[PDB]
Amino acid sequence: KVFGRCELAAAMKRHGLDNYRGYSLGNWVCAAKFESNFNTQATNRNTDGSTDYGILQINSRWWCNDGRTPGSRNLCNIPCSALLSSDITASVNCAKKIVSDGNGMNAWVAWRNRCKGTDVQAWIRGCRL
Ligand SMILES: [Cl-]
Ligand SMILES: [Cl-]
Ligand SMILES: [Cl-]
Ligand SMILES: [Cl-]
Ligand code: NA
Ligand SMILES: [Pt+2]
Repeated sequence: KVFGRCELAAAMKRHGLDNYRGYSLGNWVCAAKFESNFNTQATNRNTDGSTDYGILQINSRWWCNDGRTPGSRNLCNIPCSALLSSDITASVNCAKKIVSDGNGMNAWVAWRNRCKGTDVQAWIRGCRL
């Protein structure tokens, strides 16, 4: 599923991401934009052989099991394929764990490079939330 910008903000709100660990909804929308372009099916291989999965590009190196990332952890206790569902619950639950782990949203390289410090409110501008 390819979300619309306000559709995704509403889904993230509904699953309690809005202001989670102090990050406004627009941070999370912006991160999704630049990670996945709002596409729940997005997958990208990393140079280290890990893969990033879903709307938030959660990495098999630490967070989900894909059975092909040697030496990796599965700290969200889920198959990476659960992170590609049209329903964002699993991605949200896992993102909550990631963002709680000490480095906040900087874990998302696209957030750090393209969202951090910008007018992230623009991302939920005009949305009926
Ligand atoms: Cl915001
Ligand atoms: Cl593995
Ligand atoms: Cl959803
Ligand atoms: Cl923080
Ligand atoms: Na893994
Ligand atoms: Pt939820």
